Amino acid sequence: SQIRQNYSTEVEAAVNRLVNLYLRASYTYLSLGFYFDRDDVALEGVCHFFRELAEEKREGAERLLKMQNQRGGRALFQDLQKPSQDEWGTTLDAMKAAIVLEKSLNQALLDLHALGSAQADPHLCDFLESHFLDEEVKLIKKMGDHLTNIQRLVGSQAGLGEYLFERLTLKHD
Amino acid sequence: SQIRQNYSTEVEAAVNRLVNLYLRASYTYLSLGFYFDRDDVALEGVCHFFRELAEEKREGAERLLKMQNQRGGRALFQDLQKPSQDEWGTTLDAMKAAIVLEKSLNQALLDLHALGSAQADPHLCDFLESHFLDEEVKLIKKMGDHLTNIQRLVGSQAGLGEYLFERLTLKHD
Amino acid sequence: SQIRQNYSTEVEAAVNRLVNLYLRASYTYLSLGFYFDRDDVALEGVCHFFRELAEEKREGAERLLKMQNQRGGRALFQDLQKPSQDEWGTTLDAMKAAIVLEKSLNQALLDLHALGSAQADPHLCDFLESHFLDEEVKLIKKMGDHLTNIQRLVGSQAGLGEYLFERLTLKHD
Amino acid sequence: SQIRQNYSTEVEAAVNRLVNLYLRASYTYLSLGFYFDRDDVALEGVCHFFRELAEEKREGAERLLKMQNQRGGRALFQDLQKPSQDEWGTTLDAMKAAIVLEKSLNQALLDLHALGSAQADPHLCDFLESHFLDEEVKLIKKMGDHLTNIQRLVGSQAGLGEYLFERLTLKHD
Ligand SMILES: [Pd+2]
Ligand SMILES: [Pd+2]
Ligand SMILES: [Pd+2]
Ligand SMILES: [Pd+2]
Ligand SMILES: [Pd+2]
Ligand SMILES: [Pd+2]
Ligand SMILES: [Pd+2]
Ligand SMILES: [Pd+2]
Ligand SMILES: [Pd+2]
Ligand SMILES: [Pd+2]
Ligand SMILES: [Pd+2]
Ligand SMILES: [Pd+2]
Ligand SMILES: [Pd+2]
Ligand SMILES: [Pd+2]
Ligand SMILES: [Pd+2]
Ligand SMILES: [Pd+2]
Ligand SMILES: [Pd+2]
Ligand SMILES: [Pd+2]
Ligand SMILES: [Pd+2]
Ligand SMILES: [Pd+2]
Ligand SMILES: [Pd+2]
Ligand SMILES: [Pd+2]
Ligand SMILES: [Pd+2]
Ligand SMILES: [Pd+2]
Ligand SMILES: [Pd+2]
Ligand SMILES: [Pd+2]
Ligand SMILES: [Pd+2]
Ligand SMILES: [Pd+2]
Ligand SMILES: [Pd+2]
Ligand SMILES: [Pd+2]
Ligand SMILES: [Pd+2]
Ligand SMILES: [Pd+2]
Ligand SMILES: [Pd+2]
Ligand SMILES: [Pd+2]
Ligand SMILES: [Pd+2]
Ligand SMILES: [Pd+2]
Repeated sequence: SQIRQNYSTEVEAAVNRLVNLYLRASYTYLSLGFYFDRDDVALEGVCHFFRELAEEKREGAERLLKMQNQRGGRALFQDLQKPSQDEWGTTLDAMKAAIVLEKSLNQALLDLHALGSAQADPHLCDFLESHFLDEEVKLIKKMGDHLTNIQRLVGSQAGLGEYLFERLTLKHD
Repeated sequence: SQIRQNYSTEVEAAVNRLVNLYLRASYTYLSLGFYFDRDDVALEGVCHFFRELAEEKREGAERLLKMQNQRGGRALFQDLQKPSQDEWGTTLDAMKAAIVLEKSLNQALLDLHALGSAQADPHLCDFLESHFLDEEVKLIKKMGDHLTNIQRLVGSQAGLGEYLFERLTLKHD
Repeated sequence: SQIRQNYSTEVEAAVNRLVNLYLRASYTYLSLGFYFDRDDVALEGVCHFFRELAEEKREGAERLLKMQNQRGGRALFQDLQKPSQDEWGTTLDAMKAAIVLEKSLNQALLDLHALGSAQADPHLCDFLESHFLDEEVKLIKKMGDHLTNIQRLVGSQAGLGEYLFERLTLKHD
Repeated sequence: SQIRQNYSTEVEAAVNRLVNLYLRASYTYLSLGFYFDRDDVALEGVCHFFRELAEEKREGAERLLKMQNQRGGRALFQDLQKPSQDEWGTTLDAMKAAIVLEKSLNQALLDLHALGSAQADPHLCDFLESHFLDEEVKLIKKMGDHLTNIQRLVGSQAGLGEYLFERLTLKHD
C-alpha cells in the first residue's frame, strides 16, 4: 500500500482481466503458427507472421503487468483457456479469426480506457494511449489489408492464390 | 496576448503554483544531499541519489515554465520555503520523506490535469501526461522499492543494514 | 499422414501433454517474476532470474511442438492452469517451489523417454537426450546450489540474508 | 583385429548394406537432377535441389564407411543398381519418388539402430542418432512440405503451378 495512489480496485481488476486476454491471444497465435507448419498445410510465411503476433501479445501482457506493479496494484493470474479451434482452415479463415481476436482486444482496451476516464486516472489514460491503442489500430489495418488481398486472390483458383499470397506478401528473410 | 489561445487564468495560476512546488522539492533534495555528505553521516550513495533528484525537480520546473511561455501565460515566482527539516535522520527516514514529497507533487499534477480536463484544454492534458505523470509514477515505484529494501535490512543490526544498502544498492560509478 | 513414420499415437499424446506442462511452468515463472517486482517485495535479482526461466520453458514447449510437426504428429492445446500460488513468500519459498516444478518436468521427460524406448523410437530418444534431459539436470543443480546458499544465510537475520543473496548471487548486469 | 571391440559381424554387414543404400540414393538423385536439366523439361530449381541431395547421400555413405573403419570393421562394396526410372515425370512425381526413397533409408536406419540396441552397442546407437536419424527426419519434413505445396498448385493449371513452384519455392542464388 506504500506507493498506491489514485489507482482504483476496479481498474486493478480490469487490468488483470486484460492481461488474461492478451495471454489468451498469444496462445491463440502460437496454435495458428504451429498449424500452418503442419506438413499437410506447409505455409511458412503464415506460420511466422502468427509467431511474431504471439510474441507481441505476450509483450503486451508483460507491459500491463509492469504498469500494474508500478501503480501498486497486485497481479492475479487465472487459467488461460485454449484457443477456439484445433485446426484453422485456410489462410483466409485464419486471418478472419485473427481480426476478430484483435478487435476483441481493442474493445477491451477501449472499455478499460473509459473506466479510467470515469475514475479520474490520467496515468492509465496516457499509458493505454501511448502503448496499446495505436499499435492495435495499426495491426488491425494491416490484417484488414491482408484479408482484402486474400479475398481478391480466391475464386476459381484457391490453391494457387493461397500459395502466391504466402510467397509474395507474407514470406520473409 | 498575441498567441494565447484556450489557456485559462486558472490553469496559468495553477502552473505557477506547481512550478513553486517543483522548486521547493528541488531545494528539499539539495538539503537531503548535503546532509548525507556530513562527516558524521557520510553515506555517499545516498547523497548523490538525492542530488540527481534535485536536478530532476529543477528541470521539471523549467519544463513547466517553458510550456507556460509557449501558451502565452506569464510566469510569476513566489518565495521558496525552506525544506521541512534541517537534519534528516536515517536513510529510512529520508526515503520516507522523499516518497511523501513525490506523492504530494503527483497529487498536484493530478489536480492540474483535472483542472485542464474541466477547462477543455487538451494541450495541457497531453503535456502533463507525456512529461510528468509517467516519470512521477516510475520515480515513486523506485522509492517504494528502496524503502522496502531499507525496511528489510533493519532490526537488530541497523548500522550494518544502512551501510550495506548504501554500498550495494545506492552507490555508483 | 504423408511423412509420419515410427511415431505412435501414444508418444504423440504424451508430447502434447508435455507441451502443456512446459507452458504451465513458463506461466508459473511469469507469476514468480512479477511477484518479486512488487513494491512491497522488491528483489530485482529474483524477478529476472524467474523471467529468464519463463522464456526457457516457453522455448522448450516450442521445441517440442516443432518436433511434433517434424514427425507428422498433430499439436493439440489444452487450457493452461494458473500457477499454484498468487503470493510466493520468501526467496527461499520460491526457489523451493521452482525446484519442485523442475523435478516434475524432469520426471515427465523421463516418463516420455521410457515410453519412446518401449515404442522403439530412437529419434524421440535422441531428441529428448540432446535437448531437454541435460538442460534439466544442469538447471536443477543450479537451483539446488541457490537453495543451499539461501538456507545458509537464514537464522537470526533473515531480511539481511535475503537482501545479500539477491545482491551478491542473483543480480546482474 | 587389433582395435575391434564390441562390434558384431551382424552390425558390420548391416552397415555395408546401408552404405550401398545411401550410394544408390545418391545415384537416384544424380539422375533426377539431370532429368530436370533436359531442354524439354528445363526446371533449374528442381535440378539443383536434387543435386544437393545427391551430395548429401554420398556424404552419408562416406560417414558410415569412416565409422566402419573406426570400429575395426571392413568395408565391402557391391554393385550399385541403377535408379528405378529413366524419366521422372513431373515435379510432383519426382518429389513423391524422393520421399519414398528417404523413408526407405529412414527405415533402414531404424532397423540398424534396433540391431545395435539388441547387440548392446551404445557407440553405434549414438553415432546413428547424432548423424543420421535427425537429418533424415528434417529432410522428410521438408519434402513433405514441398509435396503439399506442389499438390496445392495443381488442378486446372498444372504447367503454371509447376513453373511457379520452381521459381518461387525452389530456385536459388
Ligand atoms: Pd504497496
Ligand atoms: Pd514455421
Ligand atoms: Pd515467417
Ligand atoms: Pd514460422
Ligand atoms: Pd520463421
Ligand atoms: Pd518477420
Ligand atoms: Pd482520459
Ligand atoms: Pd486517453
Ligand atoms: Pd487522457
Ligand atoms: Pd501574448
Ligand atoms: Pd556527496
Ligand atoms: Pd552518488
Ligand atoms: Pd553526492
Ligand atoms: Pd556523486
Ligand atoms: Pd547516479
Ligand atoms: Pd484530458
Ligand atoms: Pd491527459
Ligand atoms: Pd487527454
Ligand atoms: Pd502427414
Ligand atoms: Pd523486475
Ligand atoms: Pd534480473
Ligand atoms: Pd526482472
Ligand atoms: Pd531484468
Ligand atoms: Pd540474466
Ligand atoms: Pd532409447
Ligand atoms: Pd535416449
Ligand atoms: Pd537411445
Ligand atoms: Pd583390426
Ligand atoms: Pd541443372
Ligand atoms: Pd539449383
Ligand atoms: Pd542444377
Ligand atoms: Pd545449380
Ligand atoms: Pd542450394
Ligand atoms: Pd541404444
Ligand atoms: Pd540410440
Ligand atoms: Pd542409445
